[PDB]
Amino acid sequence: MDKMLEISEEAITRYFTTLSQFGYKKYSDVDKIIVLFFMEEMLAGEMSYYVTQDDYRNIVNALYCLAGSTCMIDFPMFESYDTLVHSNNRTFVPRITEDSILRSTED
Amino acid sequence: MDKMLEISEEAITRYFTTLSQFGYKKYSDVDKIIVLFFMEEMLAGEMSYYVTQDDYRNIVNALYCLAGSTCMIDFPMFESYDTLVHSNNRTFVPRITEDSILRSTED
Amino acid sequence: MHFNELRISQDNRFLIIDVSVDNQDYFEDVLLDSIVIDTQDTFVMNGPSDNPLYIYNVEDAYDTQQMKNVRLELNIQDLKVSPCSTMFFVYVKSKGTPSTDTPCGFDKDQILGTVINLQPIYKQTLKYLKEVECDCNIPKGFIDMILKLKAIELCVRTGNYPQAIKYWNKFFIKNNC
Amino acid sequence: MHFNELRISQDNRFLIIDVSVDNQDYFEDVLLDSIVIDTQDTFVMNGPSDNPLYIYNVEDAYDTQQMKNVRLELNIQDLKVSPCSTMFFVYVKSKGTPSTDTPCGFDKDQILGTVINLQPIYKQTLKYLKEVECDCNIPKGFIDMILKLKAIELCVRTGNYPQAIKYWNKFFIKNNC
Amino acid sequence: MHFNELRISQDNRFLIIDVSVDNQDYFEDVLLDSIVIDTQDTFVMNGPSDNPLYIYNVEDAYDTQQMKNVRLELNIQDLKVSPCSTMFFVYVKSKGTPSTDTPCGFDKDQILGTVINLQPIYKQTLKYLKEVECDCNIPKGFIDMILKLKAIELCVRTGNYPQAIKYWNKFFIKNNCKSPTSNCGCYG
Amino acid sequence: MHFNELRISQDNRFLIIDVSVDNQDYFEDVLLDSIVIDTQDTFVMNGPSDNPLYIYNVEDAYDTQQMKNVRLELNIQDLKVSPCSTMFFVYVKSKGTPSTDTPCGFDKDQILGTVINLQPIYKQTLKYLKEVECDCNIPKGFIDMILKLKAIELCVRTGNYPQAIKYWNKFFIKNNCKSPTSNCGCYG
Amino acid sequence: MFFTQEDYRKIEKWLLANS
Amino acid sequence: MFFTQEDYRKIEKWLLANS
Amino acid sequence: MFFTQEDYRKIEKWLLANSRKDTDF
Amino acid sequence: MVNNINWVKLPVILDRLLRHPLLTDLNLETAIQYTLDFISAMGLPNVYVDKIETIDIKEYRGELPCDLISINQVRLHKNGIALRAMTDNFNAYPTHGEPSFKTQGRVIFTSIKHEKVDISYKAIMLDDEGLPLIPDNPIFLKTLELYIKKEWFTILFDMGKISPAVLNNTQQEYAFKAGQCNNEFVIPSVSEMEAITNMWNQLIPRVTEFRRGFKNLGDKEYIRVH
Amino acid sequence: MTYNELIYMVLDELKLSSDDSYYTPDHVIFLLVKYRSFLLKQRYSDIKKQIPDSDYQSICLDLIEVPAISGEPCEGSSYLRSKNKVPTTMMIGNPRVYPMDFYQGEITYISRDRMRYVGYNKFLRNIIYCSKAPDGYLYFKSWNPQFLHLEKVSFNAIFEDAKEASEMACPEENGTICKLEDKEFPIEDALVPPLIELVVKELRGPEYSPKDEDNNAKDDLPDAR
Repeated sequence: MDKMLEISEEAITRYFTTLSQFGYKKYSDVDKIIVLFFMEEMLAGEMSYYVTQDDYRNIVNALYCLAGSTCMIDFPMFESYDTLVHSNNRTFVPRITEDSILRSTED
Repeated sequence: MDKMLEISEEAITRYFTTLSQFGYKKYSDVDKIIVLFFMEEMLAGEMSYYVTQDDYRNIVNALYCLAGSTCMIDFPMFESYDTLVHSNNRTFVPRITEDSILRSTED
Repeated sequence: MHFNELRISQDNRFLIIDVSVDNQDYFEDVLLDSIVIDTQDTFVMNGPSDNPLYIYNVEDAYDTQQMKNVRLELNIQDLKVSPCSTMFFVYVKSKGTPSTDTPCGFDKDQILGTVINLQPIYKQTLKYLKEVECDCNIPKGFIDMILKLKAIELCVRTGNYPQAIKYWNKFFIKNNC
Repeated sequence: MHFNELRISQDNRFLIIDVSVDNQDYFEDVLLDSIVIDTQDTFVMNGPSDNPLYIYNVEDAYDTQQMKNVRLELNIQDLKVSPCSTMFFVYVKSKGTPSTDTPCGFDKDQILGTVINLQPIYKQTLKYLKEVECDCNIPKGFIDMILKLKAIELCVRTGNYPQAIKYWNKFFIKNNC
Repeated sequence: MHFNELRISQDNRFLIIDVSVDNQDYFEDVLLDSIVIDTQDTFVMNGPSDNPLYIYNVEDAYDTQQMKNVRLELNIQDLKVSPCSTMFFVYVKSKGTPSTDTPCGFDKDQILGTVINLQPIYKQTLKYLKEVECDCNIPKGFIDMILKLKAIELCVRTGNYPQAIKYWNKFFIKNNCKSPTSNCGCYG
Repeated sequence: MHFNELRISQDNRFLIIDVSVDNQDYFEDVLLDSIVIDTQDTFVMNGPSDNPLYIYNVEDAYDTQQMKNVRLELNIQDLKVSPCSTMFFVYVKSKGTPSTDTPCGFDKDQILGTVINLQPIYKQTLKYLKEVECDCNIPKGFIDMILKLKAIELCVRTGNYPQAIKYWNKFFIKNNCKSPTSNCGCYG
Repeated sequence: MFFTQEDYRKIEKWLLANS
Repeated sequence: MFFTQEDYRKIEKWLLANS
Repeated sequence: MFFTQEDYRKIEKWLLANSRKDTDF
Repeated sequence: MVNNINWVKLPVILDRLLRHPLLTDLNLETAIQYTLDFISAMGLPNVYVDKIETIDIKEYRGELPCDLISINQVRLHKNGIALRAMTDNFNAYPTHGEPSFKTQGRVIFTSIKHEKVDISYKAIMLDDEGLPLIPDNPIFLKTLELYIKKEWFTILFDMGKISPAVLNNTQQEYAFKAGQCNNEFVIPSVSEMEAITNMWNQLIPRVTEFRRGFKNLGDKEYIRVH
Repeated sequence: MTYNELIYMVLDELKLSSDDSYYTPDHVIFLLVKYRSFLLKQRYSDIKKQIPDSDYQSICLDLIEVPAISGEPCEGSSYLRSKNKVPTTMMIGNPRVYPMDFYQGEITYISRDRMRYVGYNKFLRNIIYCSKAPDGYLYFKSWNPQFLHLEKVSFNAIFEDAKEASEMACPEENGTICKLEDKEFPIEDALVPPLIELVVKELRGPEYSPKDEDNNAKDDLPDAR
């Protein structure tokens, strides 16, 4: 992936920063961290050859339950240029005021 | 429109001015603001091509429920010279004390 | 442009429209184009709606100063609308281009004039006065009617015609004349 | 590369894709390769999934600047998917090698464009506005729908497409258009 | 002699004046002498003040129906006064003698007409407009704004101009509006 | 004349500008004069400031469609400003005269376009994203972030640039991001 | 200014009528 | 709306700018 | 009845859906 | 209840409390807490808003509305038959009757797998701000005033800033007005006594108004003449 | 009355008129400000009484968003706090932070210990809570993200040190009063004679006491020098 590594490293650095500032962090969130880096080592090891694309879908959709669950884990950002409603930059260029048998025309 | 833009900008500037003076504004009015600029972006975007005149009537009459609802949104003013009862500036100009077969006459 | 008179005739049978173009030296090229009548059901913000009540074209009547003044007397019963409970909206348009020395803001091609029948309001006021004659007490409904009329006037003068329609339909719709 | 237009046609019968390659002086060697359509059921993170909805190869259509611009109008009913309740994912790929003077980050061979039908959202907004016209109260479901749409927009713009699928399936799946 | 069109343009630029002599057949020899524009701050009980805001002698023009009808479109920025927080008094002076046998009281050489900008007042009234809808409560703000405007109206139409300024200063002197954009806008 | 592509690259390296004159047949004689890049700290109400961040005269190049379309890809490190805590104002000056009969308001020699980095704002909004799921509670943080961004948006599209900086300084001046790695990375 | 569907229908019909 | 004739001239004029 | 560039953009965007190029016959 | 529950905003109580110079450090923040405490301690059912809201049962479990405080009834949507309290200790647990329900948190445990159930519940009337909205009954208002005064004086007495006699008087007055307020909201009106009368006199007793939504509880029992 | 009137009443009753006096007006300001709090505690801590408006002062604060501990993601939600350190209020009156309108707003001044735990009640999630941290600053806390837009507040209370709170008053209509002596002293007129006689008794004895008045590398006080 190269990104599960980043998410896990960020998560545990936040974990130990919290344990440095305070002396406690919820074990319900340590559980999320344990699941997270267990998955990271699972997918970056000798057991990644058992994964189909259906398994990949399920693994990703199960990992995003951990996304905003705690402050250690964040929603990843990917490099995206899309949106639900796109912009239309097409231009209208008719030919000498012409039209077809039913409708207009352009170049 | 060019006016929904003005109403929305005024509304949110009043919103953040209130959040600057006080540290609170009713969420029942934040709801009105959310509806207002959602409509503004709806009508000034790619989804304005689905609007009939009946839909326009309904949208306008639903937006004017928000008019005096809160202090952020005001009643818009348009450039008008009418009234319910108009003035009659017509002048009476009879012709050499004449009348028709039943009634008076003028020029 | 402007309205000379704009009222429903006293016999509740005609809707009188009398339009003229303003007399300034820089509106000689400006004429009158058309008259479009709308009601509280078909009214829309952006200009006259589609499927209006009554469209009129001025070229048809005349065969150039004649086209700078227009008068109409529309039999309301021919329009298939109630003269008692209808709010006519009269748009007028100018088929012209004013001079280049026009002051800013005066080059407005369209105008609008709202019309209601004042007879039912007069009768309602007479009823309330007759009730006032008994025991010299002002009904609260009478003050309510006065202030609701003032609200509709403010809505008309500020250009907020839809809320005026809501007030008219909700408060003054049931009228006897 | 980039998208010229990417929408479902207003008649809810075609899915319009219009792709072009960017016009910089260092993308002359870059062309278009293929168009792969995926839905919310078959979508995967690492590129187009196996068994996609619709695979298109650009060489077949043309017989070199022609291959730098491609337009499609796919009849959605031929794709055997619902135009109302489907989230198409449109991948495009470039069969080319940009120049050596390409600035860092601009040599991205693949792009992605998410498509939804906006008609059901429009109708839902109209219903909620009609309910608002009664007693001038904003339904909480209307604010919920607005903010859920904003959540899906943020998920799309940040590249987190699976949680957008969860939100779409859970909140906007039942749509009438 | 009477006023045809007396208003401030809704774009807050022009104080529009359009005065014309009556069309009756005793008002031939009477012409228009001058037009004096005066404000609430420089008002005097009788006639225009000795320090007016603007003077316009009609006879400094073509020298007859052009004299009998006059129109001014003064830019308010040039006058250096606020279009909205100002109340103008337009005095029109006549030049000539009405021929005899006219009923007395019609041969008034001078008229006065007061001008105010009602747009800020309508802005202020729209705030309390919605109180009319709600029942069980008196629309106190709506009633108050109606009475405030009607006070200036009646005090003007009765000739009680001093109390008209007292009410104007008390109520509407602090009126605010968008000043006109000196660079004109494109529209039509 | 209009903007074709106005953005900051998501790798936080390049302020991308792509401006081109309108293709209508009155805009032949009008060319591009210069491009002036200005920041929130050096903004002036009218026209570019006398101390801009970057100036680019178009005519210092080949001397016609090359003039009518211009593209810049400025490295933000060279400008010595933060890609994320900065709001850029791109002024484009035209050189020429549009031939007559064009509708007025289209012959605007100058345009302005504001640029911000939305990636830190999306990072901040993703924190409150999950509040949308939970019912029985208002998603107050999500709503607050939406309104914060929409404020800068509307204040930009209305021309209210000063209040746009006030909101920018209040909300998003403390935005943080990973600075671009000067040594380019291997990928494709 | 705002256009509805009917406005576009009128504009396109009138364009085609004179072409 | 109620389009005037001159408005249709305006629309065709602006469309043929890109002639 | 003045039209801005944006209104003309909406007109172009509506008309483009109806017209097609030489290749599309 | 004889009188009607006309709603007024919470600072109506602060208008009245702050008449006392010793209660001038009270706030809306304190009034909210003590008002909710008073509302619960009195337990008057006329102060709550009656609502009906349908939900789905996935498998012996259903999601409960957000504003729910107490349930009047639960019934099946398709039949209308009401549900009773669940006495079973292994409801949806299998091994190797009539419908009932049980509610603890945001979850309602029914004995049915997949059906829609209608819940008639009571909530709090809220303000334009998300705050409690209190009756304007001057008996209710005086009793809530005396409740807050009693709590404030109890704190100040724990400090020793009030005399014991002053607290004793406050407690006596609050107790009497609490009893009076209890009787005000509970004693039936004339229409409620007609319903109670039609419930009381049956030659043929009616003992199955739980099955319906107690719709026919106050219906008069007619005997034909023979 | 102003600081000047009280200071010079004390100085004149002590007759400390000459510029060559051991006890300057600074001693008088210090003693007056301390005896004011002494008297205000003795009067209004035994049992609860009405506090007059004279004992109160409005200090005038600018708020800034600060992290809970540092800029870390998991260090908790941020607070607003006053830019400058705030005086300690005495626990006898009606402390109140208000948003430039005393008759409006609901910002609650509570204890440090209480503010660790506030807002959990669902109907109390929109109340802004205030307390002076041991840092010396006034911290603000709320569960409503809107509170972080708050820019300015006024804090009206019986502050424990009148000088500190007088240095931080809001601007008057005319403008700021640079000299503390020209400002108003925060005490009721009924407690002014007690305060004056306590300060005069404090400084009467020391006024006439001897000094180590010879410069001889020696302590000269045992000899009443």
